[PDB]
Amino acid sequence: IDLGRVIGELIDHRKLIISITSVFTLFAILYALLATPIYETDALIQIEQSAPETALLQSRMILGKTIDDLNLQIQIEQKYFPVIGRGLARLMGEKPGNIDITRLYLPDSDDISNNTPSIILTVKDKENYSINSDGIQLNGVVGTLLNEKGISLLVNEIDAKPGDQFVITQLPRLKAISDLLKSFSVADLGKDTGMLTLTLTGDNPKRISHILDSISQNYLAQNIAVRIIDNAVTDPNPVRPKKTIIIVIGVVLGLIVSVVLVLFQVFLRRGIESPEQLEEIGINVYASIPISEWDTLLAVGNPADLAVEAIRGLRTSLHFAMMEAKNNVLMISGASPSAGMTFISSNLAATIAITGKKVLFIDADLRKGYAHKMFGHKNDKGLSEFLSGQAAAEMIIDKVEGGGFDYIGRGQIPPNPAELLMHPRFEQLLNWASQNYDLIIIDTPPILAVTDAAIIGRYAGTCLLVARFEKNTVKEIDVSMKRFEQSGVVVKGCILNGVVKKASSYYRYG
Amino acid sequence: IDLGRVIGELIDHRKLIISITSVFTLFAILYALLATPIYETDALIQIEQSAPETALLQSRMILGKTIDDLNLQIQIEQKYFPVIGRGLARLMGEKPGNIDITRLYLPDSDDISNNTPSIILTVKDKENYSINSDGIQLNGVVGTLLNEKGISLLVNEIDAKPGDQFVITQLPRLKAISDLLKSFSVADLGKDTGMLTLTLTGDNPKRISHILDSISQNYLAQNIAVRIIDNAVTDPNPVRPKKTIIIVIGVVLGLIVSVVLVLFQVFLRRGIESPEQLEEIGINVYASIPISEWDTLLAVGNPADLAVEAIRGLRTSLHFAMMEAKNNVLMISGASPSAGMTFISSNLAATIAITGKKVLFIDADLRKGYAHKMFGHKNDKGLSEFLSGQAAAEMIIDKVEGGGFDYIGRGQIPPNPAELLMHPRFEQLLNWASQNYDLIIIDTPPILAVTDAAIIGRYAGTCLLVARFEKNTVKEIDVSMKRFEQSGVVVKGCILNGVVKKASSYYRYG
Amino acid sequence: IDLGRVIGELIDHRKLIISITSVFTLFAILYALLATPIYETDALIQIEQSAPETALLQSRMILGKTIDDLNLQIQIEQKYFPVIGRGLARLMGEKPGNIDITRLYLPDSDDISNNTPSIILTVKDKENYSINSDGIQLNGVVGTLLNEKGISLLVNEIDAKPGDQFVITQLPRLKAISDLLKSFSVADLGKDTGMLTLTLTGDNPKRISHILDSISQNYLAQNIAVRIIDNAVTDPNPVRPKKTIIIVIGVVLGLIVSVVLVLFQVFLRRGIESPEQLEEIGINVYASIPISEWDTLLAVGNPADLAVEAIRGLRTSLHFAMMEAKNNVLMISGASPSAGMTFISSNLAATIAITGKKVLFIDADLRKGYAHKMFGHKNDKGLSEFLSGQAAAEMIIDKVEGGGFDYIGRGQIPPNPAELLMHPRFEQLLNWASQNYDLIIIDTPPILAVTDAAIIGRYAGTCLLVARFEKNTVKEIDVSMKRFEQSGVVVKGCILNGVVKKASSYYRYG
Repeated sequence: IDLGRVIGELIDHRKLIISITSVFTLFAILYALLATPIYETDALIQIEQSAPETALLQSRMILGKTIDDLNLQIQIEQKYFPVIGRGLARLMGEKPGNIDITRLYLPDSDDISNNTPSIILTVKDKENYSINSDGIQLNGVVGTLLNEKGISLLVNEIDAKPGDQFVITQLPRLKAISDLLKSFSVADLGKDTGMLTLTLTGDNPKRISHILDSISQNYLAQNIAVRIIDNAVTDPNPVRPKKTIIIVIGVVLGLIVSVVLVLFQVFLRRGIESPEQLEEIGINVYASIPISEWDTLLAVGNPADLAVEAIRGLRTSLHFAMMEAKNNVLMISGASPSAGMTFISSNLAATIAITGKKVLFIDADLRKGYAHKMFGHKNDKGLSEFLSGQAAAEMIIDKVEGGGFDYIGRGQIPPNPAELLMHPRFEQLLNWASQNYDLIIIDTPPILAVTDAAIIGRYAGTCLLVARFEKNTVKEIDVSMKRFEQSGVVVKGCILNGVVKKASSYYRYG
Repeated sequence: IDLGRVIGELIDHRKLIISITSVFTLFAILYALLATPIYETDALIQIEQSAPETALLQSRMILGKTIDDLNLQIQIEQKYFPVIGRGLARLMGEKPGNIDITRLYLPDSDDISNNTPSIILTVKDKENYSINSDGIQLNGVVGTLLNEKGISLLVNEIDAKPGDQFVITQLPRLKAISDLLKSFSVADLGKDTGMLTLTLTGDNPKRISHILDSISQNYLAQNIAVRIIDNAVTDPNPVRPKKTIIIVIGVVLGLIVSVVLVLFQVFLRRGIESPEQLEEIGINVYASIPISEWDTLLAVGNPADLAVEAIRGLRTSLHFAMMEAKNNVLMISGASPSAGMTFISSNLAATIAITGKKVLFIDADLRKGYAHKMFGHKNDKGLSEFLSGQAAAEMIIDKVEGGGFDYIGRGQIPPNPAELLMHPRFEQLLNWASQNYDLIIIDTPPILAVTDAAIIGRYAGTCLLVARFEKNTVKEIDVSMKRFEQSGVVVKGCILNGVVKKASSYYRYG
Repeated sequence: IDLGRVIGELIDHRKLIISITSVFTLFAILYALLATPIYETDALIQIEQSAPETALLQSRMILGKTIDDLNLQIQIEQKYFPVIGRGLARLMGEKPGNIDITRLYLPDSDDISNNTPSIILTVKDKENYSINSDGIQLNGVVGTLLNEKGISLLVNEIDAKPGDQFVITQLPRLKAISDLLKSFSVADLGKDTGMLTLTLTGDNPKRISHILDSISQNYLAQNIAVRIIDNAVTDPNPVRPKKTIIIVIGVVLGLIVSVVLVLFQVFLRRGIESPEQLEEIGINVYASIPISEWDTLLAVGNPADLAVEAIRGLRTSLHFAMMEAKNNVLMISGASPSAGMTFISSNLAATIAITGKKVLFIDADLRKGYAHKMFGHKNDKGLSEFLSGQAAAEMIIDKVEGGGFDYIGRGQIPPNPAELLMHPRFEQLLNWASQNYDLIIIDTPPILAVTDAAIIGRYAGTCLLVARFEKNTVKEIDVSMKRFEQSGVVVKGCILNGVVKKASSYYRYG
């Protein structure tokens, strides 16, 4: 978790980190390029206090007069069915539509919820056009006033592009004041000077300057019953969205979520990470088999594979460690199903067979052993058919043609695995084989699941646990070795398995 | 209690956590959707100080005149018998009722407690109607004034919906002023400017604007004997309830009570939680039997059950641990009643019997032993009938047909259990059985209750305590082993029992 | 990492440090000498408050009048195709071009994006000239007004130098105000005094004084409908760029990036740095061979080389350490490929051969051994052809003519290296050679890659690891020695190799 570990794991996770940071920055870029620009216009008003005037300009007396003058309760919006149609239309350089209605009158439905009745205008050409309110499309012309079904609408100088849609809202006068007041702002910048820096912000730049001029002139005429130094002009540079600030916030947010998520995943996993985690508990790791990219045995399929090199390292370390053992029986038990126990056992048997010693591979996993499904098999007369007494030692032994070693499958699943393994025929078999073979690899179920491994390991000189690299935890290995000790079985050490090529010391040589 | 433990237990308790948080958020949602909306109207008053004026507007001179003008001491409320009828009626979109009374006069009961006499109006149609005060329903019509029994009520423009009920309260003028003053508010926003931002809040939006206009105009006319810039208009967005703030508070409160309650339950329980709690005290846990979902023996009913796999693990660990013991008698004692002692003893006997050794199961719980109620029994001539000398060793031994092992029940409850067990016939029985059987499992009462276990364990080579997973505490096990030591009995170890499948290492295999 | 280490490594890295600091300071110098100078002019205005006046001077009423007077919306720039052409032109002492246009009128394209239509003027002589807008070059003369294609341009007193290019921009009046306002500044310096210290900054010094005089006089005439104490004069010393501040910032930035980068590289490397790093772990370093600057053996090519002196030191230390060893076989294994293992083994063999003892050099790296590619070879009948049984001990031994020692190459690459080395012929060979030779140096692959070294080291009395100086890490050496221990091989110590002459204690003597 230290800085060195941090940088190593971040480079290991660099794909995820850059992916999520880049996707957030892409969202930031698309938003900052599609967010409608907001322009700001400013005016300067001169008086000879000004504390009241901040509150008279923003009063519904002054603003409401501007709505009554510019007809700001008639709202016009170019229709884009997507949420980003307007932005993309601007990006393509398309001129945005605009029309002028000097007199609009909806049927005054003005319901409690839909107090803002909405109609859609369909432009057909530069002169004639139609409106769809709820289906009845009334064709009209600029100039002449259409008065049908309570629709009194007079549009003039309609825009050029045909086929466009304009949503029209006759929103209430109070709303048309409140939104203006929200977009409007006053300040003093002298704290006693007559200087008032009126600011109004909106999307339509030519419209906001007109609105602010109207506000200033209405305030002037009202105060007559004050000097407008310079009328309102719009700054051509939009003030929102702030493109630079958005993007850097996108980057910082992407990196911060990346860091929190990578630390979350680091504190998520609990499996083994290195042989030294087991060796701290006092467990001799005899090999760290790296994960092989690759039905035949890997030891005879691709003998030059790194996993087979690690298994040969295991063969030599076992050959040293298994001398002085009471007999030549080696019991390999996986710390869990899906620990790679039969992989390791079968290939270790093959690599010891090519050496030239006689190897017997007993699959004493009577519960879900499948070595017969992987070596090519005579399924009749396996191990369970022998412990049940209905077979002899010779009809159960086979020959793996590839690996070059003898093999005893489980046979049929018995209903009483543990009760079968306790039968004295099993020690008979082992005593016979240990005379007629050089090494016997017995392959047993876990010990955290059943007790079979602890029955078999009574007659085995060497017992080894197999742990998958990041699947099994240290707790499982420790509990398994303690449970083996309770039953009088000494687990010599562990075979850590399926270690990633990032963490394996093995590399291709030759 | 660490963060890892915290998250693990919260996911374990996620059902309760999400249930209570969701129910609080549901209460918050129903409240925020049923709480009557409160609208706010604002007006702006201009003067040329204003410190006194904050206190003249809110004076009973100005307000009381508005009550006298708008008849605000006549209260009208649509009747909803539930506490949430009004909210649900609004939610269904129903128009809320309202009527107008320009002249109301109750009989002026005006008692000390009920100084606000209440009557209920029953609307029958758009023109005629009736009132029930205390039973006498007087039928009346809008327009004409009904004057009966001191009821002078003139209602006009009664609402549309028939059959509704309106509770009418002629609350006192002082109350009609005090509530208005509570809902009314003034400020200055310039600290010297003539700007007064009058605000009045209420549920009826069209009514509060009228009230605030009346207040402003009364203040104007009074000050004549000041300028109203813009009259009162109501903001259509209700200011209360604050729906968003309520919901987030509901979520935060649900989570905080969830955390405090889960920590409370964590600090509530004191039972055993893991074998390592016992192993810290120096107690050898020989098995952790997981809780079986499942009258016959589980070892013969469902031999593939996980609990029977754990008992076979116990069988092998005992077989190793019981060699070198002075005799083949195993004494199993529960740390408490309801520790699963007879479950474990019976199934361990069955699993050792299927192996092929001769097992005698003695139920030396002479107080409330019920193995005979569970194996199928000849209740005559049990253990107590033998210690009393009125039976021989042969008429007391039985055969469990399922388990395949011999069995000795307690027989009849004696009046002197401990005094019976001390009789030298019991050691005679054990010395005989230990010659004619391979394993003898004696099943004894607790030691924190009686002394029988410490009498029996004098003749037992191996003694084992059985602790239920979260029922028995570590204190009970420690006190039991110390009390066994005082009596010269060595408790070899413990059998932790009924461990939950969340905490058991056993899993199904095959 | 301590101050002594810091200074030592900085002097070691002084080339990089001074290189990067000098390149940043060179960039700073070129920028500070090419950044266009910015002059500042100041004026003093006297009034009898002045808080409003700070905001009237900077108002678009006053500034816009100055643009309308001096035609500041007509922008003129001498064209330099590089980004630094203007700076270099000034540095060469060239007079900068300038022309005067009293009336300019572009075709008023004024598009949404290109609202600032740009044209380029091509001066041909002191009187006549031409303009290229988008290709159509219209020839014109100073004085007379050319009016073609909507181009109304009247330039007069055009500059001297022919062939120059002037980019002309009729930028909008609002932009011509906003840039001026950005460059303009007012202050009071008395906080109540009428003193206003107007400051205007720009590149053209004669132009900014004229602009500030125009601003002051326009403000004066406006306030008539205030006293200009001293008109605007430009300080001849440019105020930007601040040459001294830039250079010192360049130096400080260069040194700070140098420090952070050298510390980054220090915390980057993880290889061995000294023999004491290995000796801390308990590893006997027997030699530290320094890196030799130099196909024949270095021990016979340049016997006076420092690396050969270090190998003779290794020869004596080995001679002492290898007495009492079980046999005269020395196994040298590199901790990694590219550790210099065959370099060290071959030269140690040569230096022991010149002494006069019989040396056999066995190249038991059957995977990628190349001693035969370096001694001159008969490639037939190597080691692998002997273990396969298809050669005898005599046809595999050779004579290195230079080194003076016998030699056994690997031969052909076998498909089963480890399986070959396990054949009992290898111990036959060693037992024979250890009788017919004084020292046998067996050269083996790594142990972190294959298991061959641990097979060979079973029959070797002394085993030595070879670590490259900064390539191999301490972790590799420790893991290699532990993996050798697992297989029953005792690694006597290490030979640290390729140590830099900065860190080697060896020096030329004689």
